[PDB]
Amino acid sequence: MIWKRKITLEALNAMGEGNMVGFLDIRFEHIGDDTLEATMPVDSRTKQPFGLLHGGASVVLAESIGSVAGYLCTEGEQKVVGLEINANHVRSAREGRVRGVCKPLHLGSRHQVWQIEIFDEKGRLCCSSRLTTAIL
Amino acid sequence: MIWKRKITLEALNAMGEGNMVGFLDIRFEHIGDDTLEATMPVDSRTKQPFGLLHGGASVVLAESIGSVAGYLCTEGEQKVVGLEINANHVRSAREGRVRGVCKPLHLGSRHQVWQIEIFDEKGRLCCSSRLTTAIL
Ligand SMILES: CC(C)(COP(=O)(O)OP(=O)(O)OC[C@H]1O[C@@H](n2cnc3c(N)ncnc32)[C@H](O)[C@@H]1OP(=O)(O)O)[C@@H](O)C(=O)NCCC(=O)NCCSCC(=O)c1ccccc1
Ligand SMILES: CC(C)(COP(=O)(O)OP(=O)(O)OC[C@H]1O[C@@H](n2cnc3c(N)ncnc32)[C@H](O)[C@@H]1OP(=O)(O)O)[C@@H](O)C(=O)NCCC(=O)NCCSCC(=O)c1ccccc1
Repeated sequence: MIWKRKITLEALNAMGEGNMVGFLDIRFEHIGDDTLEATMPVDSRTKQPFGLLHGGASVVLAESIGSVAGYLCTEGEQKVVGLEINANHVRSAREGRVRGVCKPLHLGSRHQVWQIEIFDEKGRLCCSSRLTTAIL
Repeated sequence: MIWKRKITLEALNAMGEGNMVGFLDIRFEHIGDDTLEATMPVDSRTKQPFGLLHGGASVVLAESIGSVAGYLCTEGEQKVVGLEINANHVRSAREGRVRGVCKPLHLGSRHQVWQIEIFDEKGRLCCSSRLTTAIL
């Protein structure tokens, strides 16, 4: 396992309460040995004015999963913040929930790089994102 | 002026009602002859679990301002969608509202590139973002 912190899904989902993660109903659904996965609804809270998933909402999902995964790969009072993030919106979404899957590209002593792919309910890729974190 | 559509600030702000823009109290505040500006609160809707503005929330603001400016530089039934986005989180925001200022880097026939800088209430740069759009 890449993780250094041991956390439960329930405890992970409690982290979002009362901040942006909870307000968008981002739910962590699986902690793998080297992956982290969360879903997010496509509705009035996450759509742009023309009925599509907001490109920024996909990025909120990516930065949420990658930063939390980043945090879980540190120990003690180390913190992890997003330093640079980028994304390509390859397909639009309109309804249902999208699913983000995050895996590590680099786990360094001072920086990390995460890949997050976001899929719709038919399993089609909608967003491909890379997040670089700084360990403080 | 770079705009091809004539829209009022009130009409711009009406676009966000019932979607993510309205949900987050993103408010368009100024249309320049070649800049667009909007603000966004740093609060429970936009913070990450450790009290900072969520890096994804900055990107929601950037993609919101950039995509609308992009749309205003097209005409009739032309649509504008975000294609690629990247952002540098150079300083944390913690309170008040942040202000995004959007300027064109490239305005093309089938694509645009927008620069959006996001400042805190003390005028310090917190996020610097670039959005690439596709015109459909
Ligand atoms: C350091 C990065 C960026 C972040 O991860 P991180 O968490 O921060 O650090 P890591 O723990 O993962 O350890 C990584 C390595 O860094 C070293 N080190 C760490 N801290 C220090 C330190 N305080 N002091 C000294 N060394 C330090 C380690 O010893 C380790 O070394 P090694 O590899 O020999 O075992 C890491 O991802 C990286 O090296 N990316 C490749 C960058 C690249 O090749 N870019 C392209 C080329 S440069 C641009 C260009 O083209 C150019 C053109 C013209 C002119 C000029 C330039
Ligand atoms: C500290 C960074 C990363 C590097 O700084 P740098 O390269 O050296 O550049 P500067 O020298 O200009 O420093 C600038 C200011 O930072 C201060 N400072 C320096 N070191 C520390 C420190 N150890 N502690 C505290 N402050 C420190 C400096 O003193 C200076 O302050 P000042 O001038 O007033 O005295 C800086 O770029 C930054 O904070 N970016 C924002 C990251 C961000 O908010 N991402 C989004 C949120 S996290 C992801 C997320 O959404 C998420 C979601 C779900 C779950 C979890 C998460």
